[PDB]
Amino acid sequence: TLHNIITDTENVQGSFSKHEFQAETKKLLDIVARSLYSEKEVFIRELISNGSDALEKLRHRMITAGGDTAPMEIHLQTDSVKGTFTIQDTGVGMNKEDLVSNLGTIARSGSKAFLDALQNQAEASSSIIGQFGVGFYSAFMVADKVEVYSQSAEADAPGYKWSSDGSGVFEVAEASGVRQGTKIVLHLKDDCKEFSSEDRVKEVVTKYSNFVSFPIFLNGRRLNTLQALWMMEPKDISEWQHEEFYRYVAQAYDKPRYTLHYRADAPLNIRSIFYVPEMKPMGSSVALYSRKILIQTKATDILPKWLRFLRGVVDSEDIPLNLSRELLQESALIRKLRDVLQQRVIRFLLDQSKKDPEKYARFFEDYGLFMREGIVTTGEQSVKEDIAKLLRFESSALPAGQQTSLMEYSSRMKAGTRNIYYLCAPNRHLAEHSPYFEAMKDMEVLFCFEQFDELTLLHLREFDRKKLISAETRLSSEQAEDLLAWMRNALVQRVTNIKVTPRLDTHPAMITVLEMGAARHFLRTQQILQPTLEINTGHDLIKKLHALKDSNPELAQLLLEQIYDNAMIAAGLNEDPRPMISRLNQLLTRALEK
Amino acid sequence: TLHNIITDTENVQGSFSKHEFQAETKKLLDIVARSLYSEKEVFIRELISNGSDALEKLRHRMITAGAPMEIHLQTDSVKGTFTIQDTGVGMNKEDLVSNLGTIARSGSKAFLDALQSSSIIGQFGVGFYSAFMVADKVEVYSQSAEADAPGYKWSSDGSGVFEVAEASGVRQGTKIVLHLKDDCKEFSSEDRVKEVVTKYSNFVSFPIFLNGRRLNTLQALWMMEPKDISEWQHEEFYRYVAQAYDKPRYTLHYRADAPLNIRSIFYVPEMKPSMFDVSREMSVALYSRKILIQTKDILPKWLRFLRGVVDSEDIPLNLSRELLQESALIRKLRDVLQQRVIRFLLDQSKKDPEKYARFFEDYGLFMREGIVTTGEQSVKEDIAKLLRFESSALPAGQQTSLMEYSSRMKAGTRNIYYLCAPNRHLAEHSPYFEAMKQKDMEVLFCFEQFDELTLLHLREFDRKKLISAETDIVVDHYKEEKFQDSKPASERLSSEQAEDLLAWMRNALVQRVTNIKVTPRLDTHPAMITVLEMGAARHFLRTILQPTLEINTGHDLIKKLHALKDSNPELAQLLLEQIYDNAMIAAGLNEDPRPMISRLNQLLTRALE
Ligand SMILES: Nc1ncnc2c1ncn2[C@@H]1O[C@H](COP(=O)(O)OP(=O)(O)O)[C@@H](O)[C@H]1O
Ligand SMILES: Nc1ncnc2c1ncn2[C@@H]1O[C@H](COP(=O)(O)OP(=O)(O)O)[C@@H](O)[C@H]1O
Ligand code: BEF
Ligand code: BEF
Ligand SMILES: [Co+2]
Ligand SMILES: [Co+2]
Ligand SMILES: [Co+2]
Ligand SMILES: [Co+2]
Ligand SMILES: [Mg+2]
Ligand SMILES: [Mg+2]
Repeated sequence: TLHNIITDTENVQGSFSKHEFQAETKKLLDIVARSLYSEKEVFIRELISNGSDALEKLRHRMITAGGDTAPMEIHLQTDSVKGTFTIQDTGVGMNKEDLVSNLGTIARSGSKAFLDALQNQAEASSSIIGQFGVGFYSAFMVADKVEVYSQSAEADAPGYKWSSDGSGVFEVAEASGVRQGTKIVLHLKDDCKEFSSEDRVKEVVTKYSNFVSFPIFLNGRRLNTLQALWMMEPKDISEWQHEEFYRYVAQAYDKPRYTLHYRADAPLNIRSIFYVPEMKPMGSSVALYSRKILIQTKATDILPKWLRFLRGVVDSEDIPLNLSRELLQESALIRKLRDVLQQRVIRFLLDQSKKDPEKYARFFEDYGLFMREGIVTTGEQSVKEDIAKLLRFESSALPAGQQTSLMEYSSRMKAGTRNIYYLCAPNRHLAEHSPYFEAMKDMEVLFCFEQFDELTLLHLREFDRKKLISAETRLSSEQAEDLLAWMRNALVQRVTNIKVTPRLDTHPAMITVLEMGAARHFLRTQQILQPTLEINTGHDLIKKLHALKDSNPELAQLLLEQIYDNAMIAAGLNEDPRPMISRLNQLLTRALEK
Repeated sequence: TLHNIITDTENVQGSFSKHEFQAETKKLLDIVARSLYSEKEVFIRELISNGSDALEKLRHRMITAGAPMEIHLQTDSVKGTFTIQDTGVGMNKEDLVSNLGTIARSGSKAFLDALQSSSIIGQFGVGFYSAFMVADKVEVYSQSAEADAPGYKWSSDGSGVFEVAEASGVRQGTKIVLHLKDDCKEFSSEDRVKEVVTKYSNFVSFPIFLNGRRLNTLQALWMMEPKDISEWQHEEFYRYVAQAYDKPRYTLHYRADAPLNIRSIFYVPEMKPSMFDVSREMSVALYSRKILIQTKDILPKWLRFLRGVVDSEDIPLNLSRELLQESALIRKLRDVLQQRVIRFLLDQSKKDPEKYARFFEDYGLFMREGIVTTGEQSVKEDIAKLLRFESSALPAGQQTSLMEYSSRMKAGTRNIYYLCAPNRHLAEHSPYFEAMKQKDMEVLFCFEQFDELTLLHLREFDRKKLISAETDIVVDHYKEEKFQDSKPASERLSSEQAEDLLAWMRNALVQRVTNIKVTPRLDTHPAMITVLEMGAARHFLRTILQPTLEINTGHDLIKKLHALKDSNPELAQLLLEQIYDNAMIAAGLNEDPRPMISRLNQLLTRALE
C-alpha cells in the first residue's frame, strides 16, 4: 500500500554555470534589528560588550606599547527630553578604515580577527565577548538614527563621525574633538523612549552586564558593579562573600547551607558556584553566563531537572552560543557537561553526608524529594543508583529516628542472598506491626516513611546488582469473647477484626494494618480500609469495658468509641482528633458523676 | 560627586563620504549552519515549510484554471541521505540563483505583496541554509510551472560557490537531497525523521508521505469555528496535545481579535491531577500558522493544570523561529487569557453546579495557590470568585460563594465572617460558632485544609474585611460588647465560685496559658482556647501563642471540676489538663496528640469508679 514518487530520474543535460552566494544587505539589517532577540533592551548588552571589548584590546595593546595611565571605563548617558541614549568607552577606538569595515559590513568582526592572532593563553583571549559581527546592529532595533564618534590611538589619526538610519546607507566624515575611543548616540524611536529613562537603563545594565570587568557609569554615577566571584580562586573567597553573592544571585535573604565552587577545563572551560539555600522550599535557578555576561537567567541544558534546587552560576567561555546570545547551540559538549556536573554535585553531597551526617540529615528531609524525583524520571540505571546513594531510610535493626544509607544496609547483608527488602509505611508503629514485616523474623527491612519512597524503589529496581523487593510479596476466656462479640457489634461499619493480644501493657488496645497501599490511602482520604483492633484483657479500661456493657447501654458506647479512637491516634492514623472531642467531653462528664 | 566624560564637543569637519552596508557572505553561511538554530532537527521543519509554501503558490496559480499536491520524505540509512520532494510551483534558473543563492532573499515575501493567502510560512530568506547544519552536500532539482521552462540541478558544498545546470527528468516541483554528514546520521532513520515531522509539521495543510506511507497530519482545531467541532473531535484533540488517555471535563475554545489576535483551545482533564506531577514542575503549546513555536510563560502558574494550545499572529517570530518577541505583549496575552478562563469557569459553576463542585474538589488547590502568590489585590479577588464554601445561612452544602455572601449582606455590615473546620458538622457545633450565633451575621464554613491560609492572603473581598469567627470573639473583649449566658444564673457557678475556680486553674496551668477567663458565649462546650490571630497561629504550626482559656461556668463538666478541686484534687488536675488539651485540639492548635493518649487513659481509669 505504498505511495512514493521520489525516483532517480534526473540527468544533467547541459553545461555547468558557477555562482557565488550573495546576501540581501537591506533585509539582513532588518533581521538583526528585529527578528534576532527576544527583547529590545538587549541593545544595551551589545553596546556595553563592545565597549568592554574595546577596552580589553587597549589593555592588551599596552602590555607591549604602554603605558598610558588613561582610565578604562564605560559611560552611559540618558537624555529624557531629546529621547537619546548615549554610550562612550575610552577604549582602542576606530580609524576611518575600521569604521567602514567593522560597522559597514554585517558579520564582519574585528574582535574575532583580534582573538585569532592572540597567543591562545593571553588574558584577552578569554575576556573578549564579540565574534559574530552583528551585535552593533541591535541599535537599529531601538533607534531611528545612530551616530558614532571615534578616535583611534594612532599616527595622530583624525577623529571620525559615522552615521546611519539603518536603511542600507551610512555616512562618514572627519570630526573633532573626539576623545580617544568611541561614542555612540542613539536617537530613540518613540516606542523605545523608555531607554532615555535612567532607572530603566540601570535595570538593563544590572540584568545583563553587572559583572562586566570595567567600571560602568550612568549619568556620571558609578553603578553597583559586582565581582564575578566564580572567576576567582576558591580560597580567595571568604564564607561571607559567598553569602552576599548567593543572596544576590539567588534573589535570597538567607544563607547558603552548602557551597560548591567548581572549576575545570574539559569538556568545556567552566567557572561555577552552586548553592543549596538554608531555607526549605530573576533568580529561581542557576544562571548561565559566558565571559561574565548573562546568557540565560534560568539555564536549561546544563543541569538535570532534579538538580533545579541549586542556585548560583555557571560560566563557560567556549560554550557554543546561539546568535541571539540568549540560547545555547546543540552540542555533544553541553551534554557531557550535564553528565559531568550531575556526578560532581552527587559526589559533593556524598562528601557532605560524611563530614556532617546530622546536617546532611537536615538537608535530605528538606530536599530529598528532588533525589526521589531524579531517580524516578531518569531512565538510566547507572545514574539512578548514583542518585540513590543520597537516599536515607530508617531500619528494622536500627533504633527509631536513626538514618541509614543503602550502603550501610548492603554492607550488613549476610553472605546468603543478594536482595534488599523494604517496607514503605506511613510510620514506625505501623511498620513494626505489619504481618508482612513479622514474616521477616531473620532479615533486616528498610523502613521507608517518606512520600514517594515506594515509587522510587519501584523505579529503582536494583542497587549494586542487589534486588529491591517490597516485603509485601486477665479477664477469663469467655468474658473476653462476650466482650469481643460485643465490640464487633458497635464497630460494624469501621474495623474488620478484633483480636486479643498478650503483648500490651499500658495500652488497652492498638490498631494494626495488613497492606499499606490502603494505609497510604487513609490518609489521604480525609481532606474505610481494613483496620484491626487488638485488645489487652489485662488493661483496666478493657476490664471496665466488659462489665459496663450490660450495666450501661448509653455510657459504655462512649468508652468503646474512645478506646477505638485512642488506638487510631496511637497508630498515627488520626492526627486531627477534632471529630472526637465533643464526644470525649460527654464521656468525661458522664464518667465523673462522683 | 559626579564622574562624567560624555560632553557635547564633537563637530563635523569638511564633507562626508557615503557608503552602502555590505555583508561577509561566508561567515554568514557559517552562522546559519552553526549558530542560528538551537537544534539541528529543525532543518526538517524549514524544508517542509518551504514545500508547503511552494504548494500554496501552485494552488493559487491553479485557481484561474481548471496533480496531487503533496510532500514526500525519504531516508536512506545505507547512503546517509535525507530526501524531500514537493509537487509545488518549482523554481526556474533565475529563481534558483536569486532566491537560493542569496541569503535573506525570500521569493515568498515578494509573492505576498503581489496579491494586493495567510498560509505562507516563509519570510526571512534563510530557512533553506539550515540544511547545511546537517549536510555536507545538497542537490536541488526544480521544474517551474508551466512555463516552457527547463529542468535544473542546483548543487552546493556549501561554501561560497554553487553550480546550476540543466537537467532532463525533473518532475513538476522540487526535490532536495541531503548527504548527511556523519554526526547527523540520525536523520536517515525513518523513526527519527517521523518524530520531527509530527513535532513541528503535524498541521501542515498537505499530505506528507514518509518512505511511501502517509503521515497522520491533523487539523488545526484552534483556527476553526467552535460550532463545527464535535465533542468527540475535542476528545481526540485533547488526547493528542495533553498526550493523555482520558478526556476533557471542560473545553474552552477561545477566539478574539481585539485587543490582540488569539486562537486557542484549553482543556481541563477529567482525571484528578497527580500530586507527584503537581509538586514536580514540568502545559500549553504555542503555534504560529500551523508550525510549532518552541515555548510553553503564556499562562500564569496557577493555570498550569490547563492543557491545549494558543496561537496569536501578534507574537512575532525570532529568526530561529523558537523564541517569541515582545515580552510585555505576552504579559497582556497572559492577563487576557487569565481573565477569560476565570469567566469560563464562573459560567461553568452557574451552568452545572454539581459538575463544578467536582472540579473545585479536584483542582481547587490551584486557585488557592494563585491567590496566595499573586501580589495584585484585584487578581486575588478575581480568582477568589472561583472559591466555594458552605454557609450558616443554608443547609448542608449547598455550596455558596463570596459574591453570594456579599449580596445577602445587610445594609449594613462591613465584614465577611468565616470559620474553618474540617467538615459541616464540626463547624455547626463549633464552640466558635455557638459564640457567633449570638450575633446575626452569616458565617462562611470552609472545610479545605488550606482555606484559612487563602482567606488570610485574600484579606478583603469587594472592599469587605474578612474576619474569622475566632478572631472576632477576641476583638469583642475589647469592644465591651455584651452577651447573655445561654443558661440562667441558677445553673451556673456563682460569682464567688467562679473566681475561686479561676484562681486554682491559673495556678495549675502557669506557663501554659496567658489568661483564663469566664465566657457567657458557650453552650455545649465547657471551654475554648482563644488567640487573636488564630489563623496565623494554625498556619505557623507546621514545624506559647499567648492563648486564652475561656470557661463556661454553666457546663456540668466545669461545675464538676469546681467540686473536684476540694474532693479529689489530684483527679481535678488531671481533668483540668485534659480540658485544656481538648480546647487546644478543638482550636486546631495541638502539636501531636499521641503523648496525650496515655495521659487520657490514666484519667479515664480514675473517673470510672
Ligand atoms: N565601541 C567600540 N570601539 C571600538 N571598536 C568597536 C566598538 N564597537 C564595535 N567595534 C568594532 O565593530 C565590530 C563589529 O561590532 P559587532 O557588530 O558587535 O560585532 P562583534 O560580534 O565583533 O562585537 C567589532 O568587532 C569591533 O571591531
Ligand atoms: N521547495 C521549494 N520550492 C519552490 N521554491 C522554493 C523551495 N524552497 C525554497 N524556495 C525559494 O527559495 C526562497 C528561500 O527559501 P528559504 O531559505 O526558506 O527562505 P524563506 O522560505 O523564509 O523565503 C523561498 O522564498 C522560495 O522562493
Ligand atoms: F557582538 Be558580536 F556580534 F558577537
Ligand atoms: F523560511 Be524563511 F527563512 F522564513
Ligand atoms: Co543518475
Ligand atoms: Co591561536
Ligand atoms: Co553638535
Ligand atoms: Co443588598
Ligand atoms: Mg559585539
Ligand atoms: Mg523557508
